[PDB]
Amino acid sequence: ASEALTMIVNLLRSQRPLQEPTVEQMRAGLEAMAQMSPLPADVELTTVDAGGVPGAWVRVPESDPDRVVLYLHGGGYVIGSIRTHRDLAQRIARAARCRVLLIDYRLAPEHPHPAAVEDSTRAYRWLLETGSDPKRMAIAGDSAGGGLTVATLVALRDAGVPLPAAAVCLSPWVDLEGPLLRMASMYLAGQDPRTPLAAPLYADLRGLPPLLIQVGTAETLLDDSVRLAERARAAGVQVTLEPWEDMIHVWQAFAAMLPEGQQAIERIGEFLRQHWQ
Ligand SMILES: O=C(O)c1ccccc1C1c2ccc(O)cc2Oc2cc(O)ccc21
Ligand SMILES: O=C(O)c1ccccc1C1c2ccc(O)cc2Oc2cc(O)ccc21
Repeated sequence: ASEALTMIVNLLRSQRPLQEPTVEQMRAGLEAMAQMSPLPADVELTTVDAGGVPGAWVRVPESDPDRVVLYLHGGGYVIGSIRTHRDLAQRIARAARCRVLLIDYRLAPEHPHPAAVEDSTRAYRWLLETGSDPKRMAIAGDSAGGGLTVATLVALRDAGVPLPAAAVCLSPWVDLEGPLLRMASMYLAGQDPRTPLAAPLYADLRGLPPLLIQVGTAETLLDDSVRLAERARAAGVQVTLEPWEDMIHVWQAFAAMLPEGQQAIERIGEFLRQHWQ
């Protein structure tokens, strides 16, 4: 609805994806677009070994150090890094007044399912080991990271690990079968595309903590979020589904230039601070 949206949409077209790019071109591409994004000078970054998963603490002046979001970046389980999602991480840290742990979870096709879930559960387990309180923790992720957020909560529940206070899905990708089909292939490596921890639309969602789903009405993954909300609510999960009118896929990533992007992130901050008390 804002004019900034039309400017974002034109920019995404202007980066014409005509030739089908290799995985390496896609990684280097996304890594370059992210280095052009300025990181505010009050953002403190600390690299860490999160129990055998490489990670980075994102901290800002107003971060409460006892509140933690484990943030799982999207990129079709193929693309993305601790560098590509630092701006989203630093904005969630401000709005939610918390530390964010970004993790460099193993990517396909080099490391197929269930490697991503093994890394996300391990990093969560490591936060507990090192003194983080589940009632002051959340898991959040965008697109593939949004599906991995759900897969992680299921895998943790099934292993008897204490679940966090809340979770946040930004335009989650939870149905691997329906561009993203090829990234689905690379993640699955022959496995059934309704594998519960790969496609958590088929997972048992009972006992998950309060779940915020932010999705745009102008995105092909609208139905993933709607079906997720239905399955979660049928399983007795406290779901908040926010469909944002006319918003595109992970519009929150454009928060620097899109008022709806910064508004969505302030809402993420509110949801988290509400469930932390
Ligand atoms: O969607 C993608 O796979 C992709 C591919 C190349 C560059 C950037 C992206 C996007 C992207 C990658 C990772 C991620 O976690 C989120 C993400 O979000 C978007 C959103 C867009 O509207 C527009 C594009 C992307
Ligand atoms: O959330 C948990 O800590 C958890 C994790 C795995 C299995 C069961 C639980 C729950 C749980 C564990 C111990 C306990 O003393 C209370 C408890 O309560 C709940 C309540 C839920 O809504 C949903 C889940 C749990």
